[PDB]
Amino acid sequence: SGALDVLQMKEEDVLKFLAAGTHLGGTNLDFQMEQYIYKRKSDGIYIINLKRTWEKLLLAARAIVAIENPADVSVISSRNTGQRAVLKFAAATGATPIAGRFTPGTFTNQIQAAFREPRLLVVTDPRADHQPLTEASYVNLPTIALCNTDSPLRYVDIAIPCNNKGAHSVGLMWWMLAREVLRMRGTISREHPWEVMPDLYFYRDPEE
Amino acid sequence: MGRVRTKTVKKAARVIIEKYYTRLGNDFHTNKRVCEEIAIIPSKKLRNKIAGYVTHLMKRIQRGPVRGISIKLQEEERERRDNYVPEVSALDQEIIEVDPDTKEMLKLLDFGSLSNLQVTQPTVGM
Amino acid sequence: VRMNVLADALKSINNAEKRGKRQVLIRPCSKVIVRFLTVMMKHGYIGEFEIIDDHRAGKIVVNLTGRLNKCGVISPRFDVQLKDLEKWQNNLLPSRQFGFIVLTTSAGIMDHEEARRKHTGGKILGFFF
Amino acid sequence: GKAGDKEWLPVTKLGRLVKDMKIKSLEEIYLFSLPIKESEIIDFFLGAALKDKVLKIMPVQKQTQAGQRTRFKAFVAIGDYNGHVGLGMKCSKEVATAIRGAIILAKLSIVPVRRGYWGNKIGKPHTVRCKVTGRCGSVLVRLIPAPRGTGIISAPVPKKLLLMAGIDDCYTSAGGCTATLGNFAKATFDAISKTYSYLTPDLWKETVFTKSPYQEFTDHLVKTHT
Amino acid sequence: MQSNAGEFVDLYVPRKCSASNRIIGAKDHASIPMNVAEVDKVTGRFNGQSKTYAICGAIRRMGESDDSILRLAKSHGIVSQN
Repeated sequence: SGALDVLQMKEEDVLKFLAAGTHLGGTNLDFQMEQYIYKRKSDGIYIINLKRTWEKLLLAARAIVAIENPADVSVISSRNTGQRAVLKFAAATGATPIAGRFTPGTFTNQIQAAFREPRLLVVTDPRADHQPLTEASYVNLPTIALCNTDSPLRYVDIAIPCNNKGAHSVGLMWWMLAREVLRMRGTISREHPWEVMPDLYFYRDPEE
Repeated sequence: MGRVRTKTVKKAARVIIEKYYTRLGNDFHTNKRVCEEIAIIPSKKLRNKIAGYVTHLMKRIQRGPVRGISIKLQEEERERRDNYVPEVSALDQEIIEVDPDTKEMLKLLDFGSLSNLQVTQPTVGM
Repeated sequence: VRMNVLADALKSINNAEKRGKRQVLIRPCSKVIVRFLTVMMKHGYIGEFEIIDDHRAGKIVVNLTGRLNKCGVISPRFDVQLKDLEKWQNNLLPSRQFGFIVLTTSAGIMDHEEARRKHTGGKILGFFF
Repeated sequence: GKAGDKEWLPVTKLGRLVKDMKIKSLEEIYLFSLPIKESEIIDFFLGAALKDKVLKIMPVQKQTQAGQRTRFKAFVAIGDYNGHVGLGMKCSKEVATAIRGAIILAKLSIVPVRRGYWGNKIGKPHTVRCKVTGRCGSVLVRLIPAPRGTGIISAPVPKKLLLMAGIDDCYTSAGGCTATLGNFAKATFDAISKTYSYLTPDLWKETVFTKSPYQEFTDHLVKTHT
Repeated sequence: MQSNAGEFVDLYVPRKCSASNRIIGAKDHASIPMNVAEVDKVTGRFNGQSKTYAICGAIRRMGESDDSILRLAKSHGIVSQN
């Protein structure tokens, strides 16, 4: 980075990452996903580094800020875990959520009453939301997403590594993303702790 | 028997239960007379069918949601769970437990706080 | 085997450029290959290159940009006589405004635009554009 | 009078900047390589120099248990002589409708061509930038540059397209079947397209980069606008 | 392109992507410019002038873009050590 400590790692957030198990990562690698891994464990787990997570969070977020009108940075997730997360995301920062089954042809059509035309996309898990990704390259959208350690990289301009096999790893990462964009664009910045909880960005989950 | 309801019935049945949710009983005869009054029905026989399905929907909707049809009070409770579920805030007891070479990563993050350990066993699979 | 050293070199740089690589590895080095790549660098189709040394035949590493399109070899090595030149120069170049067929003369290795100003023909080696 | 007009209301973002008039040339669109989806955009900047030349009206037909069933498939070229040309094919059950369907599809696919000089400059280009090719299913064309006043030397089919492009002088060479003209014309169209995608030593100077028309004019795209 | 007349011919000069130093078309719909917003880097707040990049559809569709965007940004901000 280059800012003094106000765009660099904080002692607090390290604890939150490790409590939510984001550092742990799946038992497979790609030829593009080996530049964020450090090494393997005794176990089949492959340990994502959090330094490498932190830088990628920032320039990803700075691009989300750069649009003049935030009302067309369309977020998407279809897996259950990333549903509750995206809804709070797009409430907090001006965005348009697309929860559940995508319904393809959304941006390709001209005649469709659910037609959209955003600029950016922020997708959870490339290999569950493959339909909008393929469709991104017909309308010249930049793309950002959360990769595991083995998700295919293709139509992903920038990645933000994560564990993302569920748990608290999903909701935590979307919460952190929303923290950063408000520090930069808004006036929420104070470098002293944000009021909003990462708790209500987690999965609803079958209740008591 | 035979006979599965047509699409004209199931399509309009959904509309009629949605916007007059609080005007339905769980009796055939009451729900029949209501449909005649709140809307035109081009026949009598058609009315007697659409009423009976409107009734059949209203039974299940009081046991939770049926997909493609959203009443107000369910979308209320949806929001009420989504602004905060009743369950506690905590992440997840405010203590981190680490293993060898997770600690090694943390050295290379240039931090070191709240040490714990659990020692792992060789080897993957067997 | 490897009966033509120059022919095996250039195909690498052709394949590599297509994928978008900007570092490559070419072997074996020969002095002939050095002066070839020198001419290709001056005009500005490729960047600086490093000769690793062994005690066998060397290896070379190159820094290149997307400016290169296609460098070929011509096997066998024909003669040119400065009226045969024009017949050649039509066939190997996509334009009259750019591209350089290379050759060797008794006045050393050079492009065709330069060879015509020395007024000496010679043996043709390859081409590029 | 007693009759208004109302023509075109855009439902597309790109269409909205043109109708409100902030984009003022096709060259802006192409530089960002934006999709075009509405056929009025192209016909607003141009449409004051676009001609059509119906190449062939070809039958095709499938088989069913009641006999034949015939559809008419027509190819229609389109282009101004200033260097924008396009091409489209379309089929329909009836003839006239298929032709008019093709004139729409052809407007959508319009592209620019890059012209150059034989070897010495004297102003106003007249030939193809460099020796290029284009293949479509084992038909190909090899557009080769030519000096002034030699005209277009080609078969009748590509002589249409190249003439519409405004390319004055050219030599061509074909390979393989050319009696199946649907391939042949698409292969010509392929060749002329590649001209701007061919890198030349001219273009080695660095491009400045500038913000998108969508980006700069975003304040007019949000008020009630699409 | 410039003639001997000084006439600056050619309809437009096309943009050249920084991904691999080659030029995109005019109907390539996978070629994206992506604008990153700079910050002051003293407090972490938006400051005017954007850094804009451009990437070709060819390297994108094979999936090389993730490295390219990183490498471009690594020589500037807001990554300087990764």
